Amino acid sequence: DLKIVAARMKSVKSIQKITKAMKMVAASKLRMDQRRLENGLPFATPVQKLVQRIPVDPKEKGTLAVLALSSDKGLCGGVNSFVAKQARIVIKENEMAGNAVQVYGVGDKIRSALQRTFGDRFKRIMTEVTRFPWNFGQACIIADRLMQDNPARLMVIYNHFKSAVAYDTLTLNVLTPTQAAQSAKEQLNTFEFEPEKTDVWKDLQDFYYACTVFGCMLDNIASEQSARMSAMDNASTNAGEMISSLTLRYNRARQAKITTELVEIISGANAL
Amino acid sequence: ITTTKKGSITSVQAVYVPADDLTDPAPATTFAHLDATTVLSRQIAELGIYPAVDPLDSTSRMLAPEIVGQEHYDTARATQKLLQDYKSLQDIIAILGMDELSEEDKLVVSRARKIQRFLSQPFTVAEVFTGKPGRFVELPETIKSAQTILRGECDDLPEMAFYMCGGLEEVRSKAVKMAQ
Amino acid sequence: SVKFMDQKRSGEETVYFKKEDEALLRNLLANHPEYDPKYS
Amino acid sequence: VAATASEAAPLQFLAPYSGCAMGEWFRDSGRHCVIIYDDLSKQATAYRQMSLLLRRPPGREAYPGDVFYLHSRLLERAAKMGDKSGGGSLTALPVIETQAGDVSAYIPTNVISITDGQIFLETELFYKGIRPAINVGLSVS
Repeated sequence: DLKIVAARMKSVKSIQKITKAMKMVAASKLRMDQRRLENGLPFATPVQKLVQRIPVDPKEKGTLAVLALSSDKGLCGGVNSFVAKQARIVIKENEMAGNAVQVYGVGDKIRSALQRTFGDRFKRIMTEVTRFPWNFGQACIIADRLMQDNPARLMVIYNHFKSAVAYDTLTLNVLTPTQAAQSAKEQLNTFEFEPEKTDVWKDLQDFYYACTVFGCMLDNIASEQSARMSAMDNASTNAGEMISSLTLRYNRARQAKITTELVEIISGANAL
Repeated sequence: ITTTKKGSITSVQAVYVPADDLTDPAPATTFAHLDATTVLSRQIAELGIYPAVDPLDSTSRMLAPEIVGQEHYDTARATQKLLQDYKSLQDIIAILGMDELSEEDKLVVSRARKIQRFLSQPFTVAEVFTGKPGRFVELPETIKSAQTILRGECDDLPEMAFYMCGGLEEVRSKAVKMAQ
Repeated sequence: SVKFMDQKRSGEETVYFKKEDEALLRNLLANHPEYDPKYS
Repeated sequence: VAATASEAAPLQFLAPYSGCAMGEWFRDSGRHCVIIYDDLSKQATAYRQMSLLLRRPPGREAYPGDVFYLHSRLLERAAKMGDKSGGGSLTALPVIETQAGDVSAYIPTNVISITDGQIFLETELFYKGIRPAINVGLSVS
């Protein structure tokens, strides 16, 4: 018919238009997110390197806690898919040995990905974080929530933002108080702690948690926006292709309608 | 053409469909006279699936549980539900992509592609332009294979392992050979 | 695509404004006590 | 055998049959001949013209119902005679022009139901540079 094809063409044209607009919007947001990274990464790298001097083994047995960072909006490509894939891999690897696993998450997408399969392991989930600009106050809350539930070993899954068209999924084995007390911290003897080490360690550790969450979420946000732009590009292209096909079908149906109506009139005119 | 108290005529009629239009008067009239139907499609033949049967437009009167068992009926209806749920996502997959879908929908898409490819048989007469030998398939093997694919006992296998294999033992052997 | 988008829009709007109506119904009688039958 | 656009429609309607009659001599004699038709659709258009001018009732795309019979009369003469009928042969490489690659139309489908094969050609491959632009997934034999 005609009304069907015309309605479909109208809808797909609107989709293409909105897709291009959202592409430009996501480009602007990616500029601002790259700025946020460039300003806020130096705040996080030093303490992370300082505590990473203490090597953490990821084979340690104990109550694992997996913090999976994700988004809340869709059309983000497939970054959350890869995050949840890595999380499933980690959970299925660590649950065989007998380590009781708990799951913390950021964003509704990881929740929708893992509800049916690993919903009997969630501990605390946060969302609506990407509404306002990311800030250190948002991260300190999550870090405090992690510390109040002090586990024996912590892992953090997120997406590293290599370039505007390339990301990379990673897993950070994060130090914990249980893993710190089991080490004499001989690697930090080169550093002169102005307060004594035993008095400043708990604060350095809380700062480490906060900075880790901060940097990880910034990288995930940037990767999300890059994937969003790519997805909008692909969607606009596919919409153009569908528009071409529907245009062909519309012209065919138009010609058919004209011919049919005219043949009806002529057959009614010659039967007199 | 009709079975009577004297004898019986089974009939197998090939009905052309001009310009791929099933609303033409000829096939439209012919549909009313049939006890079983098999609607072939060009969209499915372009995917290399042969026989290019559209299992949703195809239907029959001998599918009720009072003729065939309830396991056959239930397997058929579950397969139809699966393929319809996959058809309902074609637009959103073409525009946006599989990433927008949830996990249940992704499992559905996987099983639907698998059961589409599994409903593809190499005939004996096609050996002249296909090369692969023919595969006669009994009914209980088909039903067991469909049950297993629907349950989730074949999600580990690939998608191109169901193409022109007949039963499931061939599918598993082909998956083994494809692992290399 | 047509029925899909239409029904998605309807559901999204319905959910959003159902939440908003729940909150407004919570916070109504305080800010408008002249309608509150408790004071009548 | 030339029946060009300036020529009348009956001559375009004929010329294929005249060429096939010229090839039937080789087929019956035992000689092998190949006939190429450029394009058959033009012949169908000429037949449609002659039919509408005879006040006949149109059909799908205004083409009458005797178009299939036309092309099938023409093409069923292409044959490989047997050992007792001389042993000749007569190929036939009919040509059809589509519109935007639509082969689900009426005349292409009428001819696909008559032939023993199909050689497809695309505009994408011809604009890229691939020449001959012979697709291989759609082409069969």
